[PDB]
Amino acid sequence: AAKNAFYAQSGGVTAVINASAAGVIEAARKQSGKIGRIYAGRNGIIGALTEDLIDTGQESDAAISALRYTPSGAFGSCRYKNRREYERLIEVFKAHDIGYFFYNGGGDSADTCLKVSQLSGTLGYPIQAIHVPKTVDNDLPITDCCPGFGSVAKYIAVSTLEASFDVASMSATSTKVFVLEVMGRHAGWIAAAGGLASSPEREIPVVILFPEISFDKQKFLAKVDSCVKKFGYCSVVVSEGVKGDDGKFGGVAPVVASMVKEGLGLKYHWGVADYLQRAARHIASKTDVEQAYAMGQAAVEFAVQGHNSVMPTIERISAPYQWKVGMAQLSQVANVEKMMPENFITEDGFGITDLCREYLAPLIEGEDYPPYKDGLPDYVRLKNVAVPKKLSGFT
Amino acid sequence: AAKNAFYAQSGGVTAVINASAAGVIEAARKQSGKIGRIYAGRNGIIGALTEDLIDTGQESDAAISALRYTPSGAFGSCRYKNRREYERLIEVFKAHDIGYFFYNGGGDSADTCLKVSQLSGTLGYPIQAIHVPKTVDNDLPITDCCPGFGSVAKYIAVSTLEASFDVASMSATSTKVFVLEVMGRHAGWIAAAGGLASSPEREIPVVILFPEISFDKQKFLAKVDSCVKKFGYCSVVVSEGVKGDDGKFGGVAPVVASMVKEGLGLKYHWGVADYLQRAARHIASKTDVEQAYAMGQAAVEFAVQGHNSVMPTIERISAPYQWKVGMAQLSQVANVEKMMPENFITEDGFGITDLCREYLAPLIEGEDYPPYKDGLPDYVRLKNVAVPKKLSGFT
Ligand SMILES: [Br-]
Repeated sequence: AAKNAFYAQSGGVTAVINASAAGVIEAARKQSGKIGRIYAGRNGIIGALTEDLIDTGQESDAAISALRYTPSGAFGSCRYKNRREYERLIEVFKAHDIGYFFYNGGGDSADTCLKVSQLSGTLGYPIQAIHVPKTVDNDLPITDCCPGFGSVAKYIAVSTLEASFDVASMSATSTKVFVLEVMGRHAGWIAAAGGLASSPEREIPVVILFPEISFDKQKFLAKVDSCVKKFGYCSVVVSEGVKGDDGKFGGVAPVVASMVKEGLGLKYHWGVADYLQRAARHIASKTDVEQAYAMGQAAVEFAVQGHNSVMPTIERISAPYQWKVGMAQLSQVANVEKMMPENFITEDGFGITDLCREYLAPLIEGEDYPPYKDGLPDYVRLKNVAVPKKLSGFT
Repeated sequence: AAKNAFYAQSGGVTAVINASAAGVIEAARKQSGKIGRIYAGRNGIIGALTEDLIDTGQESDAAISALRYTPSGAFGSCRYKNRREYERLIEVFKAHDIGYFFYNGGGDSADTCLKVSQLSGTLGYPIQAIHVPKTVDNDLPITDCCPGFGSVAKYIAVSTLEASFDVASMSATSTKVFVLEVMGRHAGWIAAAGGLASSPEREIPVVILFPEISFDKQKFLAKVDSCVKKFGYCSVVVSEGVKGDDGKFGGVAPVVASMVKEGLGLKYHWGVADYLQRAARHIASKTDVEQAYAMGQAAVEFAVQGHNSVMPTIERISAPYQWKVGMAQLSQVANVEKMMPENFITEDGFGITDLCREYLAPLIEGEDYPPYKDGLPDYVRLKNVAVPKKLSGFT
């Protein structure tokens, strides 16, 4: 048998990870003959371990399609990254005749698929494990970009643009500096998106604090001051993972704001987007949405073609911007991240270069708005009907 | 001939105040014979004092029309509240034959507008003063609602909803509480918007901390705990003006978050919208945008009708929802705040009642998206041609 499929989400969720789920599920449903029942892990991989499976077959076609415009993880997710655990996974998949494992997550998920695939054969129950890319941090290697990043980038760009229009109108006699804290503990891709608020036809002062750059309060204040002098105001985009001469600097926005007041005496305003930036399906990138769905669909097609231990990718064929689906071996993804290029950050280290803009800009192109009802996005909530347990409990 | 008009934006800006500006300008242009030239003060009333006027007559029709989908104050705003200042305004208005004064702002602006009349009348200078309503706080009396609020409410409801979908999917083994800090120092209308994220078809735990309700940590933690037990997670919307016993409570989000980890040991996440909530034209309320424009158009119609010391209002005539333009006396608006009614808040003081929902829901109805270019809203920046000075300086 081994014709059933298992899909699970891992790590932090995004605004379009459900689009990837729809790609996987709709592609799998069109199969049948190859793929039997489609199960999902409640709350992720942990659902697999505790045998809390969801029968996605009980969701209507309309409900699955609605996943394409619904934020976060419709089946739940977790940050659970063990011989006993791996063996338990195989036992559960075996009990439910699962021969396919579609794991939708970041870098760590890639390694899991690799281990699941290799241990399954060793235990006499081979499973095709396919990694479906996801990460708002945009740190996966090989692929041109990661599903979820384009939408966060669009949100950050739009938000930075709007906050800049606001502070600008008030800068004459009131607030002159706005500080926005964004995600990106180690990578600066998110922060970089803030630079998109500025254009050649409409230049806007956007001082970016990247995690990759060592924070220099002196250079920073100097930059802000020069901006306030030239434009009358200044917007600051700061990553949560910025570190100074030491390490780390609880918000990072309140702290940066105080430095500006303390060293320049300028009135300020600050905000922390936190979860809003990664769940902003109301202003998602159409390009990102299409790519997220594509990756899910391709995972299934690759599995049916007989591939194993691979990850579909986004290949930038041309810059108009054109992309196609590619395929990477997980041995090339396991570990090794996509660090932000040094030539993507300006000489002063507070902005993005034209090279960076050329890369980022196409990723936020287009708007894909969810339908509305009574003033709000009509987001879907799946029935997520539980699957009867077959094994004894797991701790 | 005292036929020119003066328009100025005052106080904190909103996402649709430019919609009101457009209503005034396009309405004023169809006049002529009654109104000569339409000048705007650069940076509000300050512009009138330093004789830094803008001739909107030199703005293209396309740009004025674009104001309808552009956030913040396109002419710049300010927070400016002796006989010398009045004598200066009169000199400036006289020098430019200004007989109409349109002041677009909130409660404080209403008072300024009142003083520009009651005093200019006894001073013998024919000038009609008309207040154009604006305030994201929704605290102006008489009018059913204020231009700017509907859009902030839509933004808060959408954000709370998206943040709730996010926390819910991670709640199993991770973050269980999300705290969002919103605006509103004395009125809880903003915070109330958070309650629209939930409904009968899809109940969502949203504990709202209003400025009108005295904070009781014990009652709060109890409410949260009960939510986490029933749903598995909880969302908290807290106004920046919430006060406990000694009135108070680096912002309120981190503070409230701490109380949850302390008294309940629940993993949390928090954000602070700040400017984002009042410049979010990318997700403004269509109803709000139409009312904002209607108020600007009505102000001009009133001026041409010979009215003085008045403010156009929105009158709810039915609920489906139907409204019309009304006329209120500034003397009844000046220094009066429309706080949240006691019956709009639930018994435990942590939610909104059905009466509140009946009032709020219609205000966030409809989506009015601005046009986009290169992934971002194509917001307009007016040319704002200066008017050559005719008088001596003023400090
Ligand atoms: Br009158």
